[PDB]
Amino acid sequence: SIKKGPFVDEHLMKKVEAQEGSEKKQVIKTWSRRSTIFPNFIGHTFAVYDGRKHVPVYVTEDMVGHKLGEFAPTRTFK
Amino acid sequence: VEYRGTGRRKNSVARVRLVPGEGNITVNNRDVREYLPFESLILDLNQPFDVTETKGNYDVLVNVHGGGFTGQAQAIRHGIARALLEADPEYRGSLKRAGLLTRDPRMKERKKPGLKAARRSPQFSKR
Amino acid sequence: AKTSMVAKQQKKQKYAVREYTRCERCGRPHSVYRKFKLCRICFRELAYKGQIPGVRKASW
Amino acid sequence: PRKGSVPKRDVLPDPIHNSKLVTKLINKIMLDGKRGTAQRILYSAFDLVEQRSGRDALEVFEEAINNIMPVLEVKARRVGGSNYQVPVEVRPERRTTLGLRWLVNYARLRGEKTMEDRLANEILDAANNTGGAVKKREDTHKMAEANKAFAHYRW
Amino acid sequence: IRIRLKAYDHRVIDQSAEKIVETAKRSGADVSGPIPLPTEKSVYTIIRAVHKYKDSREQFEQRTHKRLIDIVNPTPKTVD
Amino acid sequence: ARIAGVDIPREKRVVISLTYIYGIGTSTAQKILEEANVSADTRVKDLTDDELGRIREVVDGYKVEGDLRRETNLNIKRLMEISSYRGIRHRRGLPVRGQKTKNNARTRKGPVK
RNA sequence: AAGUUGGGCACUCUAAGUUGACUGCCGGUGACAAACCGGAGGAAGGUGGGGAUGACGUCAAAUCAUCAUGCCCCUUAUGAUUUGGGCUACACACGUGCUACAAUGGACAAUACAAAGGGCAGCGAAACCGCGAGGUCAAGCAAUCCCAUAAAGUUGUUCUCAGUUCGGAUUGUAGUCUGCAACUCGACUACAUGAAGCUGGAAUCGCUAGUAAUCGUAGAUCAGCAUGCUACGGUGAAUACGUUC
Ligand SMILES: [Mg+2]
Ligand SMILES: [Mg+2]
Ligand SMILES: [Mg+2]
Ligand SMILES: [Mg+2]
Ligand SMILES: [Mg+2]
Ligand SMILES: [Mg+2]
Ligand SMILES: [Mg+2]
Ligand SMILES: [Mg+2]
Ligand SMILES: [Mg+2]
Repeated sequence: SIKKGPFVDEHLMKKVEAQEGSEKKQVIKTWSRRSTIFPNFIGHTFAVYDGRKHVPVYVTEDMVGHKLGEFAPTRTFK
Repeated sequence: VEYRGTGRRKNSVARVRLVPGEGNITVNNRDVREYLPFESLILDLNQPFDVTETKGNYDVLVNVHGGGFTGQAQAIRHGIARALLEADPEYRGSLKRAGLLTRDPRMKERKKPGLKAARRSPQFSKR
Repeated sequence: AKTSMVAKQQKKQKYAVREYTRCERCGRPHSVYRKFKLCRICFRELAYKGQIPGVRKASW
Repeated sequence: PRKGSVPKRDVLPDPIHNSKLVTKLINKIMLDGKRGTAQRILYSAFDLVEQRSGRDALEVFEEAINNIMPVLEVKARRVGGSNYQVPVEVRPERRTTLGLRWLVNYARLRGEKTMEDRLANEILDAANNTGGAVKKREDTHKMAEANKAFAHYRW
Repeated sequence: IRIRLKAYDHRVIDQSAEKIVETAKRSGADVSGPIPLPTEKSVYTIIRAVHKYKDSREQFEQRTHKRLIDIVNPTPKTVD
Repeated sequence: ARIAGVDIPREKRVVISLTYIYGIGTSTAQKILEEANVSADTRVKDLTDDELGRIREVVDGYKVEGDLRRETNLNIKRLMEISSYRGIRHRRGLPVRGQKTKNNARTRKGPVK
C-alpha cells in the first residue's frame, strides 16, 4: 500500500477496458489473484483461483478500494 | 616526586600523575565528587591514602579512559599505588601488609558455544 | 530432482530478485555463504587439509 | 564440595556509618545488580528512623539485630539407622548471615506503600520487641530447645 | 608515500617489512621504522554435523595482519 | 464531569482524566488540551466552572465525535462482512486475526482453554 | 569553537614481535617416599583463569534430502517447464523463549562512561522537508570516514498504592519501505480501541566470583522482513560446616 497507481495487472485491464462495449457477459478466465478494482468495472464474474476452482465472484458495488481479488478463499476449517 | 601510575580494572585504563601539596584529586577537566555517578564511597578509593598513614600527601589531577563507571573507577585506586610506591620505594613492604597494590583477578569471559550466558546451561525438559 | 535446479539457476528467469545462492562443489540451497559461495558442511572438508587460505582452527 | 573449606575472602567497608555489618544488608536488599538504588534507599531509610523512633539508628541498630538474632538451628540427620531431627547451635560467623534475611523478606510484606518506610518499621519495632520478624525467631527458637531430643548426633 | 601491506601469515609480513625497509635503508632514505596496525580477525562459527544434531558446533577464524611503511624522501636510489 | 455522558473521575490530572472519555486519550489528550486557563495542576474537579465551556465547545468542533460515531466502526466492520477477508471469516466462522490461529495460546478471542 | 591544525613533541596507555613459574633455596615432618599444610619477594598459587583437544568401545543410535553409494523399481512418466494454491490451516495436548502483574515502580523533559564488529554502488554524515515510520539531494571512505545517541544509573519534576497515568493482548481507519507485486502470507510508525493478569496446585529446572541474574551493543543468514542464533561489554551479590541419604 503506497501512492502511484494501485497495480492492476495490465492484461486484465486489456480485457476489461475494451470488453465493456456491448451487453454480453463472458467474464474473465484470469486466475490472477493480485489486482485491485478499477472503478470502471461492469457487471461480470471472475475465476480467481488456479489450483482447482473458477469461483464466479460478483463485481457488485462493494468497498472497491481493496487491493485484492480476495473474495475467493483457499481452504476450509471444518 | 611521582609520575606515570597506570591503573587497570576491567578493560578500563587510567594514567595518573602526582604533584606535591595536598590531597586534591581530579579527572578529565572536571570534578570527582560529582562525576562518579552513584558511588557515594568516593572516599573508599582514597583509602590507600588511609593506610599509608598520611592522607594529604600529594595532588593528582589524574586521567582515565574507557570501561563503565565503577569499572572506570576503582583503578584510580590501583593507579595511584604504583606511582605512590614510585614516590618512595619503602611502601612495598608496608602497603602489601593489607594486600592492596596489585591484583588483576578477573575480567569477563567467553560465551561458551551452544550455551546462553557463558556458564549457564539451557533447561532440559524431563525424563 | 536437483540437477534440473542447477540447470535453472545459472540461467535467468527474467525478474529482478527471483534468483538465490547455491553451493559451488556441493549443491545445497540453504546455509550457503557469500565469502566463499560454499555451504556449511561442504565448507568444512574444504576448510580442512589446508587447501583454502585464512583458516586457523579456533579458540581465540 | 567434598574438597574442604572454600575460602571466604569477602570484604565490606562503608562510607559514613563506620561498620562492616551494615554493608551486609545493603548486599541483600540489592536485587538485580542495581547497587545504584540501594544506599539511596537504605540511607534514606535510616535517616527517617530518628524521625520515627526516639534515637539515632546506630545505637538502635545493634539492638535491632540483637533481638532478631537467631539462636538454634534444626538440621535434620538420619541417625544410626533412624530418622528424626537434632538441635545444632550455630557457629558465630554463620548466625548473622542467617540473621539478616528476616529483615528483607518481611520488608516486602508490610503494606505501608513505601518501601523505604515499610522496611524501616522492622528496625523500629525491633529494638522494641514483638516486631514482624521476631515472631519467626521465637517460633524456631523453641523448635528443639524445648523439643530436646537425641543431642548426641554428629552433623 | 605510505605503502601498505597486509597478509595472512604473521611472520611473512614482518620479513616482508624488513625486506622493504632493507631495500629502502640501504639507499639514502629517511624511512620510519615499520608500523604495526592492529590485525583484524573474523569468525565463522559453524555446525559440525550433517543432520540436525545441533548444539555441538565449532568456530573458525581468519586474521589479516596490516603493517604500514612511509617514505618522505623521493630519491633516485629509492624509486621502486 | 460533563464532556461525554459524564467524565467520572475527580481530583486527578485532567490530561488523563480526559482519557476516560471515549475516543480521546493520553496523546491527543495533550493536543486537545489547547486552551488558555487550561493546564493540568491537580485540579480536575476544581478551577473551572466556565473555563470548562471552551474545552468541550472545541470538542464539539473536534470533528471526530468521541461517542456519537460509535455507529461507524460497525458501519465499516459490518460492511466488511461482505465476505472478502480481514473481518469476513474471522467473524462469520470466528477465528482471530494474528496469522497463527492454532499453534500458540490464542485466547484473546477464544472463550477459554 | 575543539580539526588535535601545527611542535614534529615523543612518554603515557596503545597497537603485534620478546624475558621470566616450577613445588624453586624455602619452615615443618612425612623418616629420607613421593608428596601435604605453612611462611618470601616477583602482579603473580600451587595443572594462575578459560577454550581448542573427546582412548578402547557401546546404542544394528541419526543421515541414501549435502555429497559418494551395492542392489531393486520409474522409462511419450515415480522424469521436464511455467502460472497459481500449500508448507502458517483448527475444539485441542506438550516443549522451549519473550513481555508483564507495579511505588528500591511508571511518565516527563534535561543529563555521563564501553567492547566487539561491518561498510568501494555498499556505509552514509552535516544542514534540510515530515506526529514518526522516513523523502530528497549530499562531502567524506578503511585505527583516521560512516552506521554510531549504547542502555541500565546519577541530580531533579510528577503520578501516591488503583483492573489503576500497571500492561498492549485485541480491532478499524490513514501511511512508509523493500519489491514485477504485501489478499492467502511480511515489517515499522501515530489515532482511538485498551482484554488476560495480584508473584501462580501436584511437580520440576539453571547456576560456586566477574559467576547466575538486569537493561543493552554488534554479526552472519539477507532486497524486504527474528523474542531464535552464535559473539561483546556495563552493573554484580547471597551461599558450600559437611558425605548420612
Ligand atoms: Mg611510562
Ligand atoms: Mg541425481
Ligand atoms: Mg580432599
Ligand atoms: Mg595460562
Ligand atoms: Mg588452562
Ligand atoms: Mg591434553
Ligand atoms: Mg536414489
Ligand atoms: Mg514448518
Ligand atoms: Mg550521531
